[PDB]
Amino acid sequence: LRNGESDTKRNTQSQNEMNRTGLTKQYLIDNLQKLYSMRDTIFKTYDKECFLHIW
Amino acid sequence: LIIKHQMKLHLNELVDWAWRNGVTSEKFHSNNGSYVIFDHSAVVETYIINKNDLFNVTEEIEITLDKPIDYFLEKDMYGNYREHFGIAINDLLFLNTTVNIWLVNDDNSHILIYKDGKLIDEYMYHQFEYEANQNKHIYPNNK
Repeated sequence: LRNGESDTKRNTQSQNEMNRTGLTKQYLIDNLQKLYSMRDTIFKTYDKECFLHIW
Repeated sequence: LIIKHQMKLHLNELVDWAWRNGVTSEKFHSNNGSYVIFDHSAVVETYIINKNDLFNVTEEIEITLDKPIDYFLEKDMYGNYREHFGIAINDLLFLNTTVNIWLVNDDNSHILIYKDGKLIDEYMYHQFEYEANQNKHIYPNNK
């Protein structure tokens, strides 16, 4: 006559960490056309208000 | 070793228990004032015993390594807990690593009976104290 007994305890602890980055640049001609007058638009507001307008 | 346990039994359970553990003549009372009377192990009188009426009865169980136990729980040294039914304490195959044995009391209560290789009455439960004799020293007085 043979008897027995068993017992187990498995305990796992884990940690993860993921750092994903990216950078996508799209070149379109439509952006160059809109680029043209960004700087010039600054001084249209200066000229309209601050300066004289008759020769 | 005698273990006393108080339990609450309805009328049917009370009658079964009383006839199982012979009672000659005595009156059991309940919460709602209802009572039952046994006289020469016969139910002579009952007084308005509704359902869900709890009769409180004390019960004495003799505990001994040879005598079998209805339902007990054993804890080894490592930490494993097991439960056994209808087996005497000496009957356990592995008493070498059995550290504690409680008696499950049908109320889910637990009563310690076996502690570290001995019955609970034989164990002595040493307290703690630092070892030292009497001081027997004369001290100066501040008065």
